[PDB]
Amino acid sequence: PAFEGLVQRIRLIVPSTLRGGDGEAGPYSPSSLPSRCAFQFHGHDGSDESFPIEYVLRLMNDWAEVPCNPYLRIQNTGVSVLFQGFFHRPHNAPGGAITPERTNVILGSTETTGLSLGDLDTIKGRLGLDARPMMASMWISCFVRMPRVQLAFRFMGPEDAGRTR
Amino acid sequence: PAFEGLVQRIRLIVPSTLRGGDGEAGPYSPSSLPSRCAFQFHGHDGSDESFPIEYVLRLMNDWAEVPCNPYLRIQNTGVSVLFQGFFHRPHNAPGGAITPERTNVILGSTETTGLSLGDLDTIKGRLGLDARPMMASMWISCFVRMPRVQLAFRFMGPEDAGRTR
Amino acid sequence: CLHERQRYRGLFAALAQTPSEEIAIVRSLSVPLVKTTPVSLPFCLDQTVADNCLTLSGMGYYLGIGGCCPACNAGDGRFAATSREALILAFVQQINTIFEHRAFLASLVVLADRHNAPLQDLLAGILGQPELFFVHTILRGGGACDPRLLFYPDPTYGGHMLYVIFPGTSAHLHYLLIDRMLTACPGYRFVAHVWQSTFVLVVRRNAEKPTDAEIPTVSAADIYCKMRDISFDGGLMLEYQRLYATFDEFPPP
Amino acid sequence: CLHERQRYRGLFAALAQTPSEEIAIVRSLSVPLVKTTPVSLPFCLDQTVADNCLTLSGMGYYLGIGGCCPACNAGDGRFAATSREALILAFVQQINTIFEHRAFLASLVVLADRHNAPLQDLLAGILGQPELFFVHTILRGGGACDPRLLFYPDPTYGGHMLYVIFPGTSAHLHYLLIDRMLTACPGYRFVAHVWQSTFVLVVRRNAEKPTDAEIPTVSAADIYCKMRDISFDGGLMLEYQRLYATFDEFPPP
Amino acid sequence: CLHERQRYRGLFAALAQTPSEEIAIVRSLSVPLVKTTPVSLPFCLDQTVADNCLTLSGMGYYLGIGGCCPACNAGDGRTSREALILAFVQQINTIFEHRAFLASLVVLADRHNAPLQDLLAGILGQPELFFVHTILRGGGACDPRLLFYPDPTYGGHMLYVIFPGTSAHLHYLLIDRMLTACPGYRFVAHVWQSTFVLVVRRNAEKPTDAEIPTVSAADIYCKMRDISFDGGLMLEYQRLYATFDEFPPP
Ligand SMILES: [Zn+2]
Ligand SMILES: [Zn+2]
Ligand SMILES: [Zn+2]
Repeated sequence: PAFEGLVQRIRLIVPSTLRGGDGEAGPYSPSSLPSRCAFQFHGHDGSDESFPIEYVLRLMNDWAEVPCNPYLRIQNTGVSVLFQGFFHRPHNAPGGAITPERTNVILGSTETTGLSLGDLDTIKGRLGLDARPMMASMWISCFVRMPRVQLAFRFMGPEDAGRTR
Repeated sequence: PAFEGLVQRIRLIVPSTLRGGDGEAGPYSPSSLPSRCAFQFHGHDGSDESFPIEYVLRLMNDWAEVPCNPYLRIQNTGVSVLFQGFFHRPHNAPGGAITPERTNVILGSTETTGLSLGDLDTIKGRLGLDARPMMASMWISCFVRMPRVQLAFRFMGPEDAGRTR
Repeated sequence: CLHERQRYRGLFAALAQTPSEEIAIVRSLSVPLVKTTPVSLPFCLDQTVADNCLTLSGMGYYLGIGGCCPACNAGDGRFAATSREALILAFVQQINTIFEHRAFLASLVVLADRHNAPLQDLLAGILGQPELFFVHTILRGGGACDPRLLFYPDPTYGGHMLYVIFPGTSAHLHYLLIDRMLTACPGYRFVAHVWQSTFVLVVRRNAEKPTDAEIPTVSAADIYCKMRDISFDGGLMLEYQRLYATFDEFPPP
Repeated sequence: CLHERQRYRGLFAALAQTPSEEIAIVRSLSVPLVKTTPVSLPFCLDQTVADNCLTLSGMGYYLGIGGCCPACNAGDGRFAATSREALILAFVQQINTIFEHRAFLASLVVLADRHNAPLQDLLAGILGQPELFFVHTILRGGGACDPRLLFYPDPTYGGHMLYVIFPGTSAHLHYLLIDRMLTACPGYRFVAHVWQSTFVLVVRRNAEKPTDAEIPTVSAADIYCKMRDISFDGGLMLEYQRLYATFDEFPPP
Repeated sequence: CLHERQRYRGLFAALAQTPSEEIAIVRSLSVPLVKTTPVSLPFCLDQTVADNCLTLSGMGYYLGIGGCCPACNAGDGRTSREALILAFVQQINTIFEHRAFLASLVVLADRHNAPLQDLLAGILGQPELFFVHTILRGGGACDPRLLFYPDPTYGGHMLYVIFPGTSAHLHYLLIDRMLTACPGYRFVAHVWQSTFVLVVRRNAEKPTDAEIPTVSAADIYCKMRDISFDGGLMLEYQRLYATFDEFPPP
C-alpha cells in the first residue's frame, strides 16, 4: 500500500540514463488512482536507451486493486523525449498508435504517442508470442536524434527458464 | 422551506466584489423549480475575483427536494461579467471545463459559457480528486479586462481538517 | 448524482444554523489541487489568464498558476511593472541607452548585412512598429536570461514580425511578464513554438491594427549615426547571424 | 486485464522481496522474439529507426534488427571514417582521386553524352549538391556491392536527383549505413523501389539543405580536365547507357 | 391532455352556467408573469414588438414589456413622420437643437478631409438619419451621440448611434417611432469597445417615398460657418471616430 514504493520500484526497473522519476500525481492509494502521470522520465539528445513498458504497466496494474488500464505516453517534446505513466487512459492523446508489423515509429517536434496495457496484451496475443509469465516482455528502444525521436516497440524474451511451478 | 433563504445563503458564500444577488429570483417553491436564474451576480471592469461554483450548485441542489441539475452560466457582456444560476439547463453550451485539459477559457464581447453539476462531478471523478465533503471544490477565477473576460476553472482544496465525524 | 449531493445536504443544513463557520470553511478552500495544466504547442498567449505562467522545457510544455509556481513565487524581484508611459519614454530615449537595447540594434545590423540593404531605412521601418521594442523591454531580464530577438518580414500583413529567442533548454514566462506584454501590445498576437530544439515566441500582427496611432516619432538618422560610431561585439553579431540562418526556414505560426 | 493481474500477482510479490533478482530478470529480457519486420515497397528510409537494416530481395522486403541479422554483424571492419567532415574532405579531394568514385563520373559523362549537354556545366550542377556524392561515398565496397548511380533532372525545385542502382537480385543496407545516410544529408529523402527487376534507392530533395554555410568550393573545371584526360572503362559506360535507357521511363517515388 | 380536460371540466361548466363571470375571469388575466426576455447581440430591432423596450446593460441584455419597464412608466412627458419632416425642413433655423448632428458632420469632414458641401448634400439625402437623431433627442434625454460612416453595398452613409455610459434603455415608443419613421432602414444593436451602439443602415433598397421637401445645403453650410461650436464636442467626435474606425458593421 505504498504509492512511493511503486515509483521507486519503477525507477529501479527503468535504466539510469532515463533521467526522471518524479511523482506529478499527488497522493494516490491502490484504490484511488489519479489521472496524472504516476512517473515521469526524460532523455536528452542521443539517449539510445530502452524502456520496459510491459513490466511497468503490469506492475502498476498489480499494485492497484481496482480494475484499470495502465497507460504510457511518449512525447518527443522540443528538446528531450518524455515518458509519462498514467493509471487510466488519458484523453486527447492517441490510444493505439502501435499496430503490429509497425514496430517502428517516428516523432517530430511536439508530437505524441502512447499505448495502454490492454492494447499491449492484445498485440502480444495477435503475434502469438508466449503468454506464460516473463516469456515475452515489450521494450521501447528509443533513439533521440533531434529534431526527431525514433522508437521501436520490440518484444524481448528471457534467456533462461528460471523457477516455474 | 425558505424561498429567499437559498439566495441569501448564496449571497453569503459569494465574495463581495461580485455585486449582485437578490435579483431575477422568480417565485419558486422547493418542489417547483424555475427556468430562470435563481441568482444573478455581476462584476465591473478590473474585478479579479473567485467564485465557488461547486458550493453554490450543491446548495442549489440542497434547497430543492426534486431531482434536478443545478447549472451556472458566465457571460461577458462587453462592460461587465455576469454569473447566473439556473436550476435546470438553460439550453446553453455544456461547458469549457468539460475537457479536463482546457481549464482556461476566455470570453469576448457578448460571449457565453457555463457548467452543470453533472459535468462538475464528471470532471472531479476524472481528475480523481478527493470526493469527501469539502475536500475538493471547483472555483471560477475571473479576471475582467476591457475587451475580454478570462476565467479559469481551478479545483481548490481545504487547508485543514473539517473537524467532522 | 442526487444522493451524494444529499449526503452533502445534511452537512449544509447543519452548517446553515451557524453562518460564521460556513464562511470560514468557504474561505479556507484556497489551495489549488491542480497546479500544472498540460499544454501543447503551438500555443497562443491570448488564452493565458492573468496569474498564469508558461513553462516550456524538456520535461514538458505546461501552464502553472502564477501564485503557486516556485519561480513565480520568487518573482525575480518583481521589477515593478513598466507603465505604458514609461514604455513610450524608453522608445523615445533608445538613442541614449544604446547599450540597454544592444541586442535589438545588433539584430538590425545583422539583418542589414544579411539582405545587403541599408541599415537606416530598416531601422526606421522596424521602429515604426514600437510594439516589438516594447516586447523587448518587457521580457528584458538581468543576467543571461536576457532574451534574444530576430526580425522577419510579415506575410498576410504590412510590416515585420518578431521572434523572441530564449537561449537554453528551458523557458519560463512569468505571468506578470506575459500579461503586461499582452496589455501593452494589444494588436499583436504572441504564440509559443519550438524550432531546431530552441524555444521561440513569435509576435505577429493580429486583429487588424487595434493599436494607438499617436505613438511619437523618433529620428532614425541620429540612431543610425550613433550605431555607426559604436562598434558591436563580434560574438553577439555572429550569434545573430547563426540564429537568422537557422530561422530563415521557419514556418510562421 | 484482470487475468494478467491474477497470474502475475504472485510473481510480482515474490519479486518485491528481492529487488536484485528483479533487476537481473528485467535486464535479462534482451532477446528479440521478432527479428524480421515486414516492409512494403516503395519504402522511405525516414521510417527506419536506428539499429534497423533493410533486406530487399526476392525472399521479401523486410527490416531487421541490426544486432541479429548476420551480414550486419559481419561488417567490413572499422570503416568508421564516415564523419561529415571526412566526407567534405573527400568531396574537396575528388580532383586527385579521380580513379576512385569512378561510377559517379562515368554516370555524369554518360548523361552528358546522352542529353547532348556540356560536361562542365553538368559537373558544376552535380557538384552543387554534394549530398549525392556523400551517398555515393558511403555506399562503397568499391566493387563489393558497388552501387551504380544514375542522375536525372529533379522535378519541383532541384537540379538533379539521384538513383542508386543496386546490382543483383538482392540488397542489404546496413543499419549503421542507413543511419549515416540519413544523418549526413538531412534535407534529402531516400525511397526504396524496384524497376524492371532491379532494386533502386531514389534520393530527392526535401528542403534547402545544401549546407552552403559549410560547403567547400571545388573547382569543376579541373575535374572536367582530369576526366577528359583519363580514359573510362567501356564496360561501365555501356552499363550506364543501358541503365539510363531502362530507367528513362521510371515514375519517381 | 386527459388530466387537463378532467381538471378543467368542472370550472369550464361552472363558467358556462354564468358567462358574466367567465368574461370577468378571462379579462382578469392581464398580468404578465414573464416580463424580461433574454436577447443576444447583434440584435435587430425588427423582432421588437411595439410594446417591447430594450435594456442592454451589464446586468444582462433583456427586452421588457413596454407596460412594465420602470423608466418607461416614468416616460410620461415624451411625434411621427410629420413633425420629423417639419424639423428636417426647418433644420436651417434650429442648429442649436441639432448640434450633435452638424458637429459630427464637421468632425467627419475633417477626418476624411472631404468637403462639407458634399457631405451636407449626402447626409441630407438620407433624412431618415435626421429623423432618428430627432427621435432619440427626447425631452431631458442624454443626447445620444451620432457618428456617420460610409455605407458599403447600398451607396450612401450609415449611422452609428453611440449610447453613453454602461447601460442603454430604449423606450418602446422610441423604438416604434424609429421603426415606423424609417421603414427602409435596418436598426441593429451591438457593443464595441465596451460602448453600446445602434447601427442604422439601408435596407430593402428604396422603400421610402420622397415626400420630404427640399432643404438648401448651401444655407445650412453658411449658417454652420457662422455658428461657432463648443470645444470638446469636436474632440469627443474625433475620439469616437478613431475608436470606431475599426468596427465591422453588423
Ligand atoms: Zn511560473
Ligand atoms: Zn542487417
Ligand atoms: Zn423600457
